[PDB]
Amino acid sequence: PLSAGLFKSEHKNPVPQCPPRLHVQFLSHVLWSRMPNQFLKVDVSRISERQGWLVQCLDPLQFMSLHIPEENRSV
Amino acid sequence: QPVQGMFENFNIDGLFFPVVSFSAGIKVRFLLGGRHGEFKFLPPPGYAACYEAVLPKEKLKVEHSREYKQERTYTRDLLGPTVSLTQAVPVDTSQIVLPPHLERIRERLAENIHELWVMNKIELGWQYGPVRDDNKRQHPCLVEFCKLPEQERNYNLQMSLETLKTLLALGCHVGIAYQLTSGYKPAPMDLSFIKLTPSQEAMVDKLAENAHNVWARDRIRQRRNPRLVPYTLLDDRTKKSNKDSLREAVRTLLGYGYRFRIFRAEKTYAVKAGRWYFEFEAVTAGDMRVGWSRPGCQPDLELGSDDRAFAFDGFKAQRWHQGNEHYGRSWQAGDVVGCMVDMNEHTMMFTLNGEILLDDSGSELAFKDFDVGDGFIPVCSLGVAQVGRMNFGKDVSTLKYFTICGLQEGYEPFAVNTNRDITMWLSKRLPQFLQVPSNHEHIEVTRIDKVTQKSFGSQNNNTDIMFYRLSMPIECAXXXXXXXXXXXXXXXXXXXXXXXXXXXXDSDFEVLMKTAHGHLVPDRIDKDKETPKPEFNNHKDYAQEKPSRLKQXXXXXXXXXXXXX
Repeated sequence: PLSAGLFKSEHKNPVPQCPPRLHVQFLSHVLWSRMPNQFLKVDVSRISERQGWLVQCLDPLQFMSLHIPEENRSV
Repeated sequence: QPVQGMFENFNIDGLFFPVVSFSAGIKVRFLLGGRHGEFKFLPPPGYAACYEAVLPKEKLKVEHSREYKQERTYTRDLLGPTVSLTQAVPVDTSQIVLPPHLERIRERLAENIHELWVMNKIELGWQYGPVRDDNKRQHPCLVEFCKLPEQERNYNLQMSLETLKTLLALGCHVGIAYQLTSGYKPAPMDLSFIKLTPSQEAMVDKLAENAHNVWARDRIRQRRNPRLVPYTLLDDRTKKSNKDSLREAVRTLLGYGYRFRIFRAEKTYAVKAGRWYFEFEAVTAGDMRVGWSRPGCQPDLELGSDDRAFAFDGFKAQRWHQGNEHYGRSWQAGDVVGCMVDMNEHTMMFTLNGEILLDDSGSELAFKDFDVGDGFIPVCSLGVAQVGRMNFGKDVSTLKYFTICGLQEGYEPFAVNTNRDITMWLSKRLPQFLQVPSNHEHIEVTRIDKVTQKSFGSQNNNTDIMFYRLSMPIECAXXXXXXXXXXXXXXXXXXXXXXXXXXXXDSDFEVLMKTAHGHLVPDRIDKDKETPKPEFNNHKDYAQEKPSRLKQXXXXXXXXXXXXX
């Protein structure tokens, strides 16, 4: 029945209140990304054969990703 | 056998390409034609392939679509933004009238081109005859201008007029200032004597460009030809052939006399005491700055603009702070520069290939009497088409100019007492959504509270578009999902109803006036309702609900769509 009454815990509240989480966010550019200290280390062909363009990578690599659900974003 | 799935109605704009994504434990083989690969099946009727899509005279190589995705040592070519590379029309000729005082000159140039073209055939020794063919070595245009009809005269003068018109249109007006044959004597004048000026050389070059442009625009209707590719990408042999062939005309004519990216170390490695030194190698010589920035620097402003960064540039040979002052000299392609910071006596120095830089006052140190604050981080900034390599130490065998300068004075590298390499924090390109800060200009958002509102407020001199968005989105899974935009008068607007399990986040893209009070209000009539209440000058502002979409530009159409079948 309401905007704020659909993405919160309760839904039977027909009063239009604004929780402190509802704050406007602008598409900004002041941000920093982190470069991993270990990439996948993939070699493609190193022979460049005539039977196709090869790529091969057997060494695995995993990382732990935090997930913000309210923003639906992984970091 | 094909699949039953297609991505119709998608954004046709953009440079598409084959791309594979693999995690680990994988052995994939792309298959093209020719020497690149080996076809195992047959292509669909008419569909070409990438071994033909590759540009002529170019080696086709596989490489990471994303970035310099090489698990290597510190010797990684860090590059900033890139140019378009022109990876994707003739000049207008007929827009000016034809003066009659040079119509005689134009006819004489037409007969010049005609005699040029028939002596082109006489070099091989063609014969006069009534039948038209190429392999038979015969040409019916051996007859002179008194007997040949006007239609063929017009079709031959087509070329001559086109060329002479483009010759006027380059910006310079053009006014007035044996051997055996069957009866034709082609010899207007001497040609090898006179020397053509480079101005008219470039003129005839741009003219050949124009001619091949119209020829290609006419030939694209008649598939994937090296001649079909524009003249600027043609082979140099045929280039020079056409260039000289069309320069003969002007030789005869003159004869008689008619987004930067900022990289840095991690902010936790801030230093406040001691002698620190780090190298920066620049492969190119474009716009590049290097120095030491405090742990508050902005990743979009130029390095060294505000007091939050102490930088130096080689493109202008000057140090970068609040203000600008000439300092040191510029570098070349493939140079190194070692930056030194002594925190105990608060000195900053730069050594270009061992030679320590010097300003006008004779002071070797760049900056003096700077507070320690909360530290200094090695930082660099690369503009368009730049290639750099940072070295915070940890490899003295590769620290070339470190044992030359600084080692004996008492300077040590940044990360030499270190077991694991630095994180190398860069400036990201995706413009994520950030909450409105309090210490920000031209963006002020209030909070009032009957109904609750979130009013806006701004003050500045430069206008632009913002992409405001709510914090928490609304999801629906897995029932009916329809988004209807209803105005105050009626619901006569665009209604989108396609969402299986998406999280549509409320948003408004607004243009910023001198006074903008447009806001969002959670209202209620029968269901969830948000009213984006605008004010005066509401004609280019949009208000809708969007999933994760992070693109900074200025448009309303082509918002990257798709429909699966």
